[PDB]
Amino acid sequence: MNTVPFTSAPIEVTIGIDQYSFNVKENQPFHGIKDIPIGHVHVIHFQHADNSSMRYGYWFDCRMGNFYIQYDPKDGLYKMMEERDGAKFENIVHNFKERQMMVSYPKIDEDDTWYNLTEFVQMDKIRKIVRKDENQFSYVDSSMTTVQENELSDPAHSLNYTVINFKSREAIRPGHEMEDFLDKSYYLNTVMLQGIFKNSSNYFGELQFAFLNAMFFGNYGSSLQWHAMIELICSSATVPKHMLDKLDEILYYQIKTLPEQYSDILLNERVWNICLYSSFQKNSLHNTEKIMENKYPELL
Amino acid sequence: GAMNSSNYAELFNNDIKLFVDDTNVYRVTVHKTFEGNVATKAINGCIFTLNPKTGHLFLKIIHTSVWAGQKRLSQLAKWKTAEEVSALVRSLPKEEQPKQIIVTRKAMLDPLEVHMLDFPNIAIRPTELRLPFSAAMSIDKLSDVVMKATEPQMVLFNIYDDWLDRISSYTAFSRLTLLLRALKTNEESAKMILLSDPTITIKSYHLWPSFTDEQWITIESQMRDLILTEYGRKYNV
Ligand SMILES: Cc1cccc(N2CCCNCC2)n1
Repeated sequence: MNTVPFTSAPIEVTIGIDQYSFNVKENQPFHGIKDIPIGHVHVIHFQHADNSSMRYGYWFDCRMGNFYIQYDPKDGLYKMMEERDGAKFENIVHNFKERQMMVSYPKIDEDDTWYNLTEFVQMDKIRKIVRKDENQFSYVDSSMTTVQENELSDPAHSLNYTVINFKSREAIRPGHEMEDFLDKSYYLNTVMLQGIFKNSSNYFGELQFAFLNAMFFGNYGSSLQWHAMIELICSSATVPKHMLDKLDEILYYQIKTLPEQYSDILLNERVWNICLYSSFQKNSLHNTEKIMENKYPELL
Repeated sequence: GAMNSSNYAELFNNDIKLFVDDTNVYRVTVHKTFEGNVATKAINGCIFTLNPKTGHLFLKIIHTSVWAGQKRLSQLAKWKTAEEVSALVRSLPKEEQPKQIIVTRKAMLDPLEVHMLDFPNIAIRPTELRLPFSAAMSIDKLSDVVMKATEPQMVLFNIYDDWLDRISSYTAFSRLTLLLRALKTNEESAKMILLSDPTITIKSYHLWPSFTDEQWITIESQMRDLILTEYGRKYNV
């Protein structure tokens, strides 16, 4: 188990760790988060008590270094940093763990939620979507736009998700115009899976990363990306059986984890009714369909 | 965006544009089978592609052989339309390619858009207008060339005959749509009107009678009456 220590907490903020969050009062004696499970990526995220505008946060993996949060009063935000001096970090953290100034990553043991939402998410791929290569962790917030959103403005602060566009030459082979548009199996399997993503795991990892950035930050283009990658699969007549099975698991937990009060902005009526009821894979997402119909029958 | 009564004059500017209508692409007669079931038998069709500014009509003829062995034909018909429109564009010299194409039915937007991906500078637009181009198979010579066709065929027409020598495209278009609206609401009457006077003939190279200016005015008023009436006869007013 690992630790993300803090210099202090000078402004009042709600801190998120993965699917967990707690309130910290201005200048409360808070020095960080402990017992973080190794083996997973994580996101530690922030909503200031004053300005609910701009959720922000950092994707990180504790195997890739020692990582602390120090509030920056010039830029006004909680900043993730790396401590290269391991000895210094092990000592400072033991100090705070002794004074018991840290909250415990509050994982229940029956609970595989985080793993199920992050199964295929790897830090190395996040860092290619979120280009800032001097840091081993990745900053995301609510207002960051996507590489596809900029075609339609700052490229350094973008989410470089894989561009999916159903009415594009990439997606549509000359001569199979109707065939490839009604049945995107060509686009899914050859263009994307074989060509761009290489395997289903990288594809699923991007899809999962995109949901989580949608959910935790309300990043709108990330939800666009999440719905697009579902739809590509659902609109393809030919999908490896194992991908269909895994996607049903993947989405099932995403829908399970979604805040009930956020479904109206984060869930696209069209894509879901199409996926669950019109598409080739309308019969292939049993767990996803069962939870969607019992939790959100309104949308459908 | 959508074409409607407010941007109506844009049809007649100097940007090349074509209307596409697909309502007559897939045509069936519905009949009873010997066992007492129903089957469709397809008949030849056409795509009605039309430059409203010049009156040039690119009547692509859709021979029933194209539906042989195909499923979901109403859907294929929209992709077949889009295939043919696109081949038409590709065959025109650049300086003749439309800058826009306006489809009279919104279902044609995505099929055409996909087929036109090679022409990103060509806007594919819907319209809010309820235009009557379906009635184009009520024009006898058009109906004729379609029914006689034995293979796919493109036939070129000027749907305005020689009107533009004397009237503007705006006015040509309004006359044409008044004729087609009449043909659509009550074909028998509309046709009786156009040919009542056997001395007013259709030149072999035209589709409509050679009326004088004063005879067109009379005709146009009779088509108007027809349309108002058939609206009363329909809604009892
Ligand atoms: C809370 C934490 C843990 C470990 C190191 C670290 N720091 C901050 C102290 C000043 N800069 C050196 C690095 N900060």
